[PDB]
Amino acid sequence: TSPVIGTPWKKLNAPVSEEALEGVDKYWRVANYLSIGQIYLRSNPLMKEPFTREDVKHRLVGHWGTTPGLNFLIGHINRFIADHGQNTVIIMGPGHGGPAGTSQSYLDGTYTETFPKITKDEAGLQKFFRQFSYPGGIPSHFAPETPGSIHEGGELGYALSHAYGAIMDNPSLFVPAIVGDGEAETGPLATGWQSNKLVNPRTDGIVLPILHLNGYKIANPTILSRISDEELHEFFHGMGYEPYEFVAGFDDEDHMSIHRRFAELWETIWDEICDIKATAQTDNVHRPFYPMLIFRTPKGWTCPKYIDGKKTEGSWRSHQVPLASARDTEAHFEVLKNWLESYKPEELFDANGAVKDDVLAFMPKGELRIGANPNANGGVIRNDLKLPNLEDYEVKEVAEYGHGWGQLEATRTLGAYTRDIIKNNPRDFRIFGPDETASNRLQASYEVTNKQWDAGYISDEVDEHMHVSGQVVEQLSEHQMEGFLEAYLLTGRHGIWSSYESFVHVIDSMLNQHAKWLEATVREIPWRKPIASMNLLVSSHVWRQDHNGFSHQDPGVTSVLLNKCFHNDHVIGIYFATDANMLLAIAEKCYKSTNKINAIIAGKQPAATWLTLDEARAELEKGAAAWDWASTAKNNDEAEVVLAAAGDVPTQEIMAASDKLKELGVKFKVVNVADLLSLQSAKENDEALTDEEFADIFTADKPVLFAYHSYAHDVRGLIYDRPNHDNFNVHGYEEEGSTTTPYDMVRVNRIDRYELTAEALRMIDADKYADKIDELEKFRDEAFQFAVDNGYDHPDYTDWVYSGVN
Amino acid sequence: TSPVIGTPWKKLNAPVSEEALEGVDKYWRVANYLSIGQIYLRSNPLMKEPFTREDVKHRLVGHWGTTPGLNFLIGHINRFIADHGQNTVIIMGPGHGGPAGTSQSYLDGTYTETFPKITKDEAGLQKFFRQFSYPGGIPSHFAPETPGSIHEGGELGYALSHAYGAIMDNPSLFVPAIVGDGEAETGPLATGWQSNKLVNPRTDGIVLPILHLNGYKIANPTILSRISDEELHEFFHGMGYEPYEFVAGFDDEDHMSIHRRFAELWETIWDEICDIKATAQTDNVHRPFYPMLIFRTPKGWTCPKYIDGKKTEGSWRSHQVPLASARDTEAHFEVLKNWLESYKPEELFDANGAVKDDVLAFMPKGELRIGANPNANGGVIRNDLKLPNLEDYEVKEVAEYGHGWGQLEATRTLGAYTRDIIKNNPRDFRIFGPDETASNRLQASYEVTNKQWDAGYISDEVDEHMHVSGQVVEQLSEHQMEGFLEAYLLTGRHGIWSSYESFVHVIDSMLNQHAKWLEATVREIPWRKPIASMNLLVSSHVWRQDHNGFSHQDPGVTSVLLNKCFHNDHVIGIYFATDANMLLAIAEKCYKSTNKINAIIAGKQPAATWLTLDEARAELEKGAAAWDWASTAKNNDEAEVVLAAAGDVPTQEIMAASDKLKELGVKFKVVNVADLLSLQSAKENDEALTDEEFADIFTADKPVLFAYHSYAHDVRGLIYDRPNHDNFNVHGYEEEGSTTTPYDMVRVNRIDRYELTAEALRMIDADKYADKIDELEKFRDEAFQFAVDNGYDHPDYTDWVYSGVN
Ligand SMILES: Cc1ncc(C[n+]2csc(CCOP(=O)(O)OP(=O)(O)O)c2C)c(N)n1
Ligand SMILES: Cc1ncc(C[n+]2csc(CCOP(=O)(O)OP(=O)(O)O)c2C)c(N)n1
Ligand SMILES: [Mg+2]
Ligand SMILES: [Mg+2]
Repeated sequence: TSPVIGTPWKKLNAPVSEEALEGVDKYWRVANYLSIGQIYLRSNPLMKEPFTREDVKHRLVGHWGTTPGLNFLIGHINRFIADHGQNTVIIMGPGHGGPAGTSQSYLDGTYTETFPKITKDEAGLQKFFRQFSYPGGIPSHFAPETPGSIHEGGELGYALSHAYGAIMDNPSLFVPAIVGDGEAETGPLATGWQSNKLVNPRTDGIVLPILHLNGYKIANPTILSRISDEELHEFFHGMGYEPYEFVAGFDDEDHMSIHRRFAELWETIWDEICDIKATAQTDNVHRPFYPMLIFRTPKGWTCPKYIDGKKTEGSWRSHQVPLASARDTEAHFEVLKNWLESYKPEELFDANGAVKDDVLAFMPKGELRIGANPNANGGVIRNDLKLPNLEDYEVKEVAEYGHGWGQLEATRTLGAYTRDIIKNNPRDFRIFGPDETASNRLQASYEVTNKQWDAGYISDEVDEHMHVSGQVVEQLSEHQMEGFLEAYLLTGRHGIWSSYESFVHVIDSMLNQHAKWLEATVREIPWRKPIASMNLLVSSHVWRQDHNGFSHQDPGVTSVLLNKCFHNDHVIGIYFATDANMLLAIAEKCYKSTNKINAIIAGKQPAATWLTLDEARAELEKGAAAWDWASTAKNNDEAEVVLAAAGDVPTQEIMAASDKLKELGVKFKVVNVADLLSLQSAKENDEALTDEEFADIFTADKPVLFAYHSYAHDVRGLIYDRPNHDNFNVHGYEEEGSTTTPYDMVRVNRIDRYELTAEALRMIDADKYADKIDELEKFRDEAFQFAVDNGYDHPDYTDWVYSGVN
Repeated sequence: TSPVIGTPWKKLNAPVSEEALEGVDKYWRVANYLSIGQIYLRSNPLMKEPFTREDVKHRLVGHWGTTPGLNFLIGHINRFIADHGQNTVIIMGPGHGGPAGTSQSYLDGTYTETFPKITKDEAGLQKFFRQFSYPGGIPSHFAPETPGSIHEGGELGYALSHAYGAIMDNPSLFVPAIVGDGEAETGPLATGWQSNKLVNPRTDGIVLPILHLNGYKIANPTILSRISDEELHEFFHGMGYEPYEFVAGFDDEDHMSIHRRFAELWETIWDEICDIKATAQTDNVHRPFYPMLIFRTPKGWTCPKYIDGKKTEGSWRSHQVPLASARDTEAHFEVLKNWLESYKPEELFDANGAVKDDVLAFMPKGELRIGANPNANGGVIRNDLKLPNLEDYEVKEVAEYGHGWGQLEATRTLGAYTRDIIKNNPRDFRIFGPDETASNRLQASYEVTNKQWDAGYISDEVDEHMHVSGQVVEQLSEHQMEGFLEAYLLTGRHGIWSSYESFVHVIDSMLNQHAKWLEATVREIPWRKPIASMNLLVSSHVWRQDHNGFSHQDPGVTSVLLNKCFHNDHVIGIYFATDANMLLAIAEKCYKSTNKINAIIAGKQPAATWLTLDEARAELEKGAAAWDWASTAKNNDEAEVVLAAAGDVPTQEIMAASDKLKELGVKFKVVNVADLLSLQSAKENDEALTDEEFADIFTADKPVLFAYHSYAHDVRGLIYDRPNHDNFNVHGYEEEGSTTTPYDMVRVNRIDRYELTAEALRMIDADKYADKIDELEKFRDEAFQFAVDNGYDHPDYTDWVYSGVN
């Protein structure tokens, strides 16, 4: 449960004191000085004479175009938090403005507790300057290593979705989301603007989107800054926002006047926020107009105006680093020296190098600090879910009528399980889906909650199961759901989100970024506590896209996911749900897990059920297991072939092929691989099953016929080192598909039961079984011709049921 | 060069005749009848008695929620084209409305020329009805098999970028881009709205975005339809559009009145289009307000109102298929029969089943038809580029001073080459880049063209190289560039686009879709002529992300790309530019190629040059080649190890390791793999090099040490079948990185020269070379400590130059 901190939504009811604004100005100066020292300095932080080119870093790496504006905003936000005691977490959308965040963490004090070696004196200042973007130091971007960070910012376009996710079910949290004007050009952010139609002011917090309209991208102006101001205000007001505009730094106005003006504007916007919050207590049915700030400043606002006769301040030339070589020429070093002295550090630092007390006297303290805020470190907030007992949802007909019984839809069991999880954990668990929950048969959750929808309502005939507050969020944008869920987990909550398989690639970048957030966390960041796992239910897979066809059949998500399994981080888990019971075991494991990305591939089509819950759990605790009941060989030596499968449709095809093989006297073994990553090399992955266990499951001499869900490429690239890998004959998706009957789909990919039977015969004796192979190959064509002639699959294919059903 | 067709931008200067609107109404009726027959009917197309449940398809597959609105729009657009003779290509954003497009193709006649077996009579009508979404038929979506299609519509959010790309450098082309309201929620489309700031009305065509605001997604209402109309108009006017609104079908108004009203509204919008075009001839500096149409209609507009007491028309329940089982119950069959008879097909079809002449008397003819428009079939327009002679750009210092000379930046040579290509081919070649052309060192193109930018201008100090018309387009959105380039190629033009490596994943979906467009084209669509290849210059790769760090280091693009190499389609090419000359050869091959996706991975960092242009061409014509000069073994038998590399940084590390090995007397071979797909299995890929050639390059017994750019997983999954695959020891990216010196980057991934030397020693004799291995492993740590202490890489690492430089 998200905690309430301080006194949320209080109006100041007084003008901002002059001492507070003096503190803000001194903070801005000292923060800019630290941001410059990090990029350029390495030694002699206080410029004690002699200050020479020796003290400049050899390789100048970093960004400065956005840093001073971020320092300005952060200083004013710090004054605001100190005055009001608001629960605040800052989303820094331009993550390349890393020095701003690191400077804030150093100034508020949190960086010293987090890293004790960086003291608050001259030596600590020297280390702090040196370590930025340094070999063995800290990253340039606003990184997980930085206290008070929940958004990396490497990628662009996910600041707004992250802010809105952070405020969901968090009524007392205020999130100022700083957005780069160039970042606003990205596709994800343009639809993230429209995310105020899915949050309720009473049940959720408040997001204040601060558009950092500095004018330029890297070597390019931004579209937003160059269109007319009337167009900008009209555009923002068309998306349910009330635009306020602040303009500074474009003339010779004194800095203290700028601080006064921003104080007044900020207090006005805060008054509208408090009015919205107070209104939401009584009326929360009709959507308000959330204010948003348009912050127009020159890029690299405080840097020297001209360098080599080139306009630097207020241009794109200041994005990465002005003074690209301040160590190679004397004129550049003099420019840098004057730039550093312009902030007058002699009055900002005491004799010992500590920032003077009166500079930070206005700073917030305790839990209120951005660095120490719990919503930044979502691990400490996180509490484990209350999970319903699993046997309540087990499919018991398997244990009575035998394996392979029925035509159940696999995902409905997960739907019921998640419904009861929501029932036990309201306001703490949430389901996302890009318009596809009902298609993924997860609608069982609607019995205990509603779809959160804050746009207009028209009629009851079409608005079933929607409400202003709910635990289900839908919007046709995978970026929205991914960002929402990542932010939701990063703040300490839990959730799951489901999608079509081919469309998960839309968020291939996003997943990667989260993986990078986890890999960085597990390796070198002990103080960042574990967060809940990100659960992605991939459904409506390639093998059953009847209505859509070729455009919707892309199983390549696994190929992307495997790229992130290195160095025993275990941040990735890929699970294949053979049936409903296997799905239950997988989901239970995933919901108990932490610091992982769990992709559960389950089909929504009517499929048989093979395992009991105990059997499924036993298979899952190893990752792959031999089905003793399905096999005909009592020992490894007897088997003439091993049929291994991963995925529901491949499992069905393998079992159907096994039935035909059993009529021919073939001794074969049957293996099901629930978890893909268990097949990884033992010495590479300690959690992966050992080579001895692998050899026990797959005998060395016996050929192995593997039927796989995704492309065979990723499996073959995974088992290269394993014993008997050369005998594996993997059959996977082969980029063949259309709108056609289910038998045709598996036929054109050579994964059907008849082709699998012919393959298993060929690994034994093509010469002995030549006639049978000819008959099977003829029958494939005859069955396809039957589907063409009569419009549906063959009675042989459709009516087939396993011989073990009682 | 894009041709001029008909009489572009003519005002009608007369009211629409009543006979034309009668024709439009009859067209709408017959098109809806055909769309229903495709989804439901299997036989007896004209409902000749007896009409029973036998004639209904067993498996009802398709979409109807968007079909009638598309039929309405297409009928009115057809009347418009017939009246004005405009050059028009329709982008159908809701691609799931396939029956609309197929019905249009059948009605205008083009489908009969394209597929002669589908005659225009009762038997042809029966075949046309049966083949939709059928085994051995045609896909459900608006597919490449459908004449007059350039956008699949499978994925959502790329209609606007495709339209804007289609109109670039096409002054006479008018593109009505139909956009689904649910599709407008997607991230790519929200930023595609802002694409009118990058097109010039004089030099480009006109896009008319038709927002198909039918209200609902699948089982969910849309955000756009539920916000207030004032908000909608304000939002669209804030993005430089003039919104016109049409509302129909929500009451009992007669259909003919709806047709009259839409005729008047369409003519008004066309008058504003013609005014904009006429103005652009004299003044094209200031941006106009392009009109856009908001088309509010009930979803599944003409279907029965209620089915099972559930609101079907005007709801989300009609998205895929109303009457989900019209074959299983008599009441459902009666509902379907009445639905079919409501269109009165008895007067729309003659005795022989041909659509009556007076129904299509208003139709356009010849090249003007949407099916027969050349801009739909971009292959016939396409003409080969005028390529400058290659030796003009060869780096000649290699042939004089020896291999490995210099510190040139690889991509600058490509910059000069593309500059001269633009010079020879203006208005036909175009460069795209998500704000990264100057970072990718492609700015040499600015000497002959400008960045196209139609937003406001402020000053010359910051607006260098921008102009209202240019051959370079920049906007911080990879979706924009990918869609622009795909549409540009699909209409017959050529282009290239460059990007950071980690961010190509942002368009992982888009690439896949284009691959699907190509694979479908090469296999079964002969009448679709080849289009220009899509060239993606991947630069600023993982090994040299000094400023950004861990967030920007993701080489997984190759893993996605390999998933699309099946069945000898050869739609994918991955090339690794070792140096400038190799890059020139690669680019020449790519620019001459057709129907491919070519990913050229070249580094922007200062790197040595190894090959002459003839040598690079010789290596490229095989894909992998043995460097005879670098090797020490004259024959395959002598070598104790083979050092193979793919990529510039891996090549540098391999050569540096070879220099250290040569001092120890080791006989080794050196191999460079320019093209990855040449390593694919010979029997799988006919273009891939044979197993005999592979064995010649890599001897069977000798161990092979492979240094790879991307993850080792994809390489190992590619060479499973090849001889001596078990001896390969691939070293690739291992998810280790930060902001640090270049030596550290390759050190933490165990791909540096010292680790490679130790590895190559270990494949020979760990026991003999134990002391040398210990010394190398100590030296790695000492060199990293030097970088930590002094801030830059070791003099041993930095100052090293190949021993073959004269
Ligand atoms: C999708 C994407 N494309 C490109 C980049 C490379 N990049 C890093 S920072 C940056 C510029 C950011 O522009 P803007 O939003 O204007 O930021 P600011 O001016 O505040 O630095 C770019 C393009 C990226 N991070 N993400
Ligand atoms: C990114 C993405 N997510 C999901 C889908 C699945 N899908 C196919 S059609 C469709 C509904 C389209 O909605 P809308 O734009 O309102 O279309 P219309 O009402 O005209 O059918 C969806 C969600 C998709 N094609 N692309
Ligand atoms: Mg900016
Ligand atoms: Mg719609």
